[PDB]
Amino acid sequence: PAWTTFRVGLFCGIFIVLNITLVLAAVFKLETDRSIWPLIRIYRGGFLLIEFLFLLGINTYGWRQAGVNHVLIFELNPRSNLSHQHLFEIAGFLGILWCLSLLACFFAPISVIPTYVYPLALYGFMVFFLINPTKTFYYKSRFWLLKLLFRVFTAPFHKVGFADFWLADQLNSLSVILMDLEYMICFYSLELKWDESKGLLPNNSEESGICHKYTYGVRAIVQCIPAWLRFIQCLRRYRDTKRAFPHLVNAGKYSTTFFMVTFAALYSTHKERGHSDTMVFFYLWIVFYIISSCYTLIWDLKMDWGLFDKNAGENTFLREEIVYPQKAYYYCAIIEDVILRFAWTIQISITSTTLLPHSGDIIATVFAPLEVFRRFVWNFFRLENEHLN
Amino acid sequence: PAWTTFRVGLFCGIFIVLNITLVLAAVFKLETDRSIWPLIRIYRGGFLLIEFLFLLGINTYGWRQAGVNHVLIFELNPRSNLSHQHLFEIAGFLGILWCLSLLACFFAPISVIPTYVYPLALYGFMVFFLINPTKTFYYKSRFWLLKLLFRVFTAPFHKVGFADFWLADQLNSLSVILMDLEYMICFYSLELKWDESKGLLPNNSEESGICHKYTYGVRAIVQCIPAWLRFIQCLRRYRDTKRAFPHLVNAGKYSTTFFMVTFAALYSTHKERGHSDTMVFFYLWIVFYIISSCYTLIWDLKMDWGLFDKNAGENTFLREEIVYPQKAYYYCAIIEDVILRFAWTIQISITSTTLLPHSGDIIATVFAPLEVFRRFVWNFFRLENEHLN
Repeated sequence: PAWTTFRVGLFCGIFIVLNITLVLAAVFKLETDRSIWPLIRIYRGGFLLIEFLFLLGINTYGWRQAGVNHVLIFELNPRSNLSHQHLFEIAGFLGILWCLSLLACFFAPISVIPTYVYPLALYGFMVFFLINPTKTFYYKSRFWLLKLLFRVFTAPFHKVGFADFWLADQLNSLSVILMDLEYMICFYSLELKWDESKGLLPNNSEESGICHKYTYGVRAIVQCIPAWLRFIQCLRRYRDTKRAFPHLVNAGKYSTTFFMVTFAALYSTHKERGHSDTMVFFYLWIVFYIISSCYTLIWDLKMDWGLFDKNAGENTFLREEIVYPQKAYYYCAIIEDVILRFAWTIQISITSTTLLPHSGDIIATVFAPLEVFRRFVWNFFRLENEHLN
Repeated sequence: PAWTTFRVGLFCGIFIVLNITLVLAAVFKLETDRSIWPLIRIYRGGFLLIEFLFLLGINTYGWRQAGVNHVLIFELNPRSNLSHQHLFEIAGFLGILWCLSLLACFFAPISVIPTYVYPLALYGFMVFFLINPTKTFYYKSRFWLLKLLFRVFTAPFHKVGFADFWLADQLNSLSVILMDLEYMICFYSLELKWDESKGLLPNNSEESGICHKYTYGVRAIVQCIPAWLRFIQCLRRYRDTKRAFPHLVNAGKYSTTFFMVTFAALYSTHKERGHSDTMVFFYLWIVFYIISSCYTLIWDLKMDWGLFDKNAGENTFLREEIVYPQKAYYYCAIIEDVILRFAWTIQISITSTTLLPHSGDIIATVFAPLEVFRRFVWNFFRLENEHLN
């Protein structure tokens, strides 16, 4: 309707000006010697979610105006569905909270409320928005999201539909949200002593932010818990359907991530700690890593997209399939996937094992909004196939 | 359409955040000893226009959803008219320029561009938006506005329709725009010497901002030029129609303003300058002023609104007329007109003759966005009558 589109504009406009204010405050009110990297590592876990939901608004727009008819296969109410403006304005509104909380971290108010609470105000109000019991703030759709999350986070005993699989593949590109929540727990165990001045943005002494209980231990577990839940979900689909080719090949592309991060974590804890003879010892686990990324890339480009098949494919479109529901321009980007799958797998190796600590908050902070854009491309070119198949 | 409503939201959101930034910069980046009053007296002539156009968006909304059918009597194309969102987003966009220019006056950029140009950038880009020759930025409607302004500012030889009269009555509440343009000419003749530091916001020495050529002279002419053009326009309607009661009574309510400001200006220049014996000498010209304001108020409440007539009026609505097109709530406010007509006439006496120089930039700056709201109420309760009569 007109009010929802007006709220889309209102939240996008407030988001644009507060983003410009964020850039201007980061440039002309830069910190003297305090580390900005804990602030980036906490607020990245909100920025990626908001960018995911804004790109999901573009995703629902693309499915709406291409004959995808996503309400048939998501198992939704076709009379009362969620249009793309509703996702746009939810993404905008959460962006307003994110920008206001980060401006509160920059421009600190009076000394009664220190600067550390504002990230908890951000994430707590996002959760309180999510589990609002009976209010009108998306009662129908968000409780479907909560039941979906309950069925996804408990992978056994629940038969997977499509929306279960779809959002379990959405956690595959939003693993950094769980990483940043775990880092927020680690940082607030590090700096619960308030001093009433700076909870966030500590001094140039990092106070051992890389040291914790079970170094490269449970951090890899919080890393791999989306890949693990999607692996067990695909195994439950194997227990139900008992069809080999769409399942065990699909289970392999997350078992590869489960192996790769674990082997890179043992590399990371056997490089700094213990015998540092691993110059050729884990050189095989970068060729295995290359195979484990090309495996997911070929799976991403051949069967969930169906994107080039010489078996009953149209001759003049080697790029695309036999029949395509997207229009002629905005082509089926194999390039934006062949680069950003590599970017995602470099990043997922970097921001968990901390191979490069000097670049662990720049490479990850650049490549994670690019891997969200890769997942944005994935949504178009997977639901051009699920409607067809 | 959806894109225009999205732009309404976008411009309203950017306007809201830049307004909050304006308040925060005026509070926490307050001037030490520099006078803020030239800055207020220049930017009030943009703020009143933008508030007028935003309230005109609410006006077209009110005429659209009450059966007014304003396209019949404005002599417009009913297939291609201007909806209320278009006025909302034009008002929003000009608000974006106004807030950006005033933030440029607060947060000054580098020394190549001084702070004085930004008001000329504001008003020059507003004019360049207005007289855009062939671009798509409202080609159809704004050239109708330009031909309307050419027919209004040249009152003889042009037969008045309704839109001519309507916008000539819109200059009756936007006289402060002409005052602030004249003050901008006076201030830039005062401070054309740049010094590359502060064109706007001079030091506590005002450098004789009340002294000019023909003190209380041509300033009263620029004051009374909307009332004068509406007076001659009503006289041309008397030359055409030759009907006495809707015309000479209508001519009287602007001849009263033409007399009142002139007599108050001679009071102002015979109080500070010359013999200051006018303690009872012009005391009759505040009772005459009271009669000259009640004359316009009774004209505003009896015949252009028709708002209470015991001759063939409905019995249970003493507040309203026999048949009313607005719905039951949001009543026909005689109170918001009986107060704000007085507020407008206090203000129009203050900001031209400068009776109270210490309150000449606070009383005027408060009461002029209230007189624009009075004109906003006038638009509803005049076009509830012109459709009926």
